[PDB]
Amino acid sequence: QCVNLTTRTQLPPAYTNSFTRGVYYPDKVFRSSVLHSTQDLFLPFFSNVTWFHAIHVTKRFDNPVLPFNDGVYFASTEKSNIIRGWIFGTTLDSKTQSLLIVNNATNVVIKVCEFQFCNDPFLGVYYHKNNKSWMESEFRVYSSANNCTFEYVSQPFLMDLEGKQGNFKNLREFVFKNIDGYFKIYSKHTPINLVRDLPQGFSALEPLVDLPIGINITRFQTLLALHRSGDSSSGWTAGAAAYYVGYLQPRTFLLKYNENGTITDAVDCALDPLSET
Amino acid sequence: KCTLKSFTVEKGIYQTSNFRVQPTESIVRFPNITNLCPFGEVFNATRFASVYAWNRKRISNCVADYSVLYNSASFSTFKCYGVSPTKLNDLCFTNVYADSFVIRGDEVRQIAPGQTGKIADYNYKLPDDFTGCVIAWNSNNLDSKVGGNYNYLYRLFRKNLKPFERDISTEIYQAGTPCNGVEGFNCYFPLQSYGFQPTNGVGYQPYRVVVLSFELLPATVCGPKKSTNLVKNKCVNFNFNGLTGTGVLTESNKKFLPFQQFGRDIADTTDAVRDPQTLEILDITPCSFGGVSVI
Amino acid sequence: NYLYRLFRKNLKPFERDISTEIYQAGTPCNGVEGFNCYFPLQSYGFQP
Ligand SMILES: *[C@@H]1O[C@H](CO)[C@@H](O[C@@H]2O[C@H](CO)[C@@H](O)[C@H](O)[C@H]2NC(C)=O)[C@H](O)[C@H]1NC(C)=O
Ligand SMILES: *[C@@H]1O[C@H](CO)[C@@H](O[C@@H]2O[C@H](CO)[C@@H](O)[C@H](O)[C@H]2NC(C)=O)[C@H](O)[C@H]1NC(C)=O
Ligand SMILES: *[C@@H]1O[C@H](CO)[C@@H](O[C@@H]2O[C@H](CO)[C@@H](O)[C@H](O)[C@H]2NC(C)=O)[C@H](O)[C@H]1NC(C)=O
Ligand SMILES: *[C@@H]1O[C@H](CO)[C@@H](O)[C@H](O)[C@H]1NC(C)=O
Ligand SMILES: *[C@@H]1O[C@H](CO)[C@@H](O)[C@H](O)[C@H]1NC(C)=O
Ligand SMILES: *[C@@H]1O[C@H](CO)[C@@H](O)[C@H](O)[C@H]1NC(C)=O
Ligand SMILES: *[C@@H]1O[C@H](CO)[C@@H](O)[C@H](O)[C@H]1NC(C)=O
Ligand SMILES: *[C@@H]1O[C@H](CO)[C@@H](O)[C@H](O)[C@H]1NC(C)=O
Ligand SMILES: *[C@@H]1O[C@H](CO)[C@@H](O)[C@H](O)[C@H]1NC(C)=O
Repeated sequence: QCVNLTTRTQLPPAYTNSFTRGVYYPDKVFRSSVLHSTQDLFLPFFSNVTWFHAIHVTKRFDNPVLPFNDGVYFASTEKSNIIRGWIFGTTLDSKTQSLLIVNNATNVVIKVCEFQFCNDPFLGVYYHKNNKSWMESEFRVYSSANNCTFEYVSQPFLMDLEGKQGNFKNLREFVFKNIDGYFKIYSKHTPINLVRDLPQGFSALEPLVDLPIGINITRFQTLLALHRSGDSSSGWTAGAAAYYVGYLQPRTFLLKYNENGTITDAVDCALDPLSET
Repeated sequence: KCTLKSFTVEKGIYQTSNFRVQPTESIVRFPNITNLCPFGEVFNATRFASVYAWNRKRISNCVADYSVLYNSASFSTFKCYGVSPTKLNDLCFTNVYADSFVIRGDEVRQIAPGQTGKIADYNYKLPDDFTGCVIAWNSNNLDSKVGGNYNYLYRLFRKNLKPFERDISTEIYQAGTPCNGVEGFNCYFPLQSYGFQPTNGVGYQPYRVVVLSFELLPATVCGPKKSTNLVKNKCVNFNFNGLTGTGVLTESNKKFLPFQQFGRDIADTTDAVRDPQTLEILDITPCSFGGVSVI
Repeated sequence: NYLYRLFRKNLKPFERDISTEIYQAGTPCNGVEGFNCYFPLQSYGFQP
């Protein structure tokens, strides 16, 4: 059973600037101290990206609708792991196969399966004042599933779940693509010391997984977590976090491979005449 | 002399042919085989359901091996339609459907596509274009009990079943004054039991039957992809993860990233490869070759 | 009356293979019909 959460102020969408981000390894080929020009789905340098907030201060809870054209770059600026997972699909109401990725308090679940997805799916972590402990208590994402084709659960572990105070100190960059029936996820993590921005510099994302799913994805959504300790739809705290979403398109990039074999710099081929030269 | 196409040769040096070292001891290297679907769960299962409620299982995302099943020789019948008992190892399909049940001796013939019969029409109808295999083995010591094993049931009365159709709703069948859902005249029971006895002969003894069907439309489950040993310091024809080449493999000081398999030199030529079995990096260099001049 | 070879390990162009020795698919049966070996010939069964 899921209930739509109320008490969410409406604010116009905010878009910010991405500076040389959303670059990943095109393939698994090892190259040393060379220049490689490759044409593939990529994110433009110095582009516009959708910025969504989560701050208590309204509570700025953002889990809106987002299309999935050809691939999505998802950056998460966090300090206490508020954002939990992602959902991919077309109809989102059990009449079409959908992919679900959730990193709950103990395991990681990747499940391709038919969900009756709620309009407002979320996680909920309860904070105890009698004893200092943060634990996941609520998971309102899907109702039921009859057919369920792909299952993957990682080994059990433990996560912090505590809400720290201060500026953001973690960045998690992800790239999701769906080509030839294969769902490719590239990932990287970075330590940062900013309060609100999309950090500059160069960061090449290493591939994480290539799942043989073979479904059609034209629509994707995010899943965050809230803190509880009001009513079932008013008594919730968001927790500071932010995430930026960008859309990839077929572009040509010139990558530089150093002696270590990692991508250290890249240039867009259609940004400015200098980079084209 | 043949090169110049003349019987006299002037003083000098002439390029005739090119000496090349033929590759020897060709090797194929594929990743470790450590993911097999539970075929034993389908076969070695302690109990099987009725033929009208046959157990259905999905098979995908493994490294399957059908050679052990064929070479087991414990199955009385192994009939494959659309495929052969051999050559099945190196074929990939998107998914596999396994249907498990128990039948009698004469019922073996009826479990086949294009074959008529009461059971083939009311219990389990195979499609005309069925592709897959059927494996039947005797279970006189497991599915037969003294006094009669009546646990296995088959539909007897029915008005036709589509291929791969499951019908759990088997309400009382009316043969024509209607009895209104009550046992009586003009309406008999739809189900009937087998009653396997130890005394029953080969024509009535129980038989566990599993039907495997392969459906393809990316492939998820493939064959064992057997590999060979690794040899160095020789001109070798190598096959690393589908990448086929010729040359000598040597120890390399290059350090590959964990997600990178093979390396390419300038101008997109393979220079080093990492073998998936032990994650070892080997430099590939073409074996000795070059022109041969006659002085 | 008309028969065709069904089991064989390939033929080059324009050859005749009158020998129909039993074909081994992989424990060998040693020239006896049984497991891991099937008849190499099959009939057509033409009907009106
Ligand atoms: C959240 O809101 C949506 C729409 O704002 C609700 O969706 C409705 O669900 C009922 C029953 O499930 C349907 O009869 C309506 O047709 C739906 N409306 C629309 C516009 O699709 C949803 O039920 C709400 N969630 C709750 C109340 O928990
Ligand atoms: C990124 O997208 C935004 C909105 O999709 C662009 O901003 C819009 O620019 C047009 C004119 O080009 C204005 O009419 C709109 O009012 C702007 N949107 C808003 C919300 O003000 C923006 O130009 C795009 N590119 C960059 C680099 O930001
Ligand atoms: C996080 O998700 C995992 C996987 O969905 C949960 O692990 C399962 O928990 C149920 C309930 O006890 C068990 O029946 C399953 O066997 C578990 N699957 C495993 C271990 O692979 C886990 O419980 C979830 N964590 C929390 C805090 O709810
Ligand atoms: C102590 O914390 C745990 C969570 O780890 C909670 O389940 C328990 O209720 C707490 N103790 C009391 C007395 O509330
Ligand atoms: C599940 O798969 C079957 C396959 O035939 C399909 O008919 C059915 O609509 C799917 N969904 C459910 C809820 O059964
Ligand atoms: C995806 O869409 C194509 C459109 O041609 C269709 O053929 C295919 O069956 C669809 N796949 C799924 C999983 O819906
Ligand atoms: C590779 O990276 C290391 C640091 O991890 C560095 O010391 C070295 O110079 C780099 N280049 C090599 C080993 O060729
Ligand atoms: C059943 O289990 C035994 C022992 O585990 C194994 O040797 C046999 O191959 C299994 N059956 C099949 C059909 O593989
Ligand atoms: C592959 O399997 C062999 C045999 O157990 C083992 O020695 C080797 O470490 C394995 N390699 C990998 C990468 O798992």
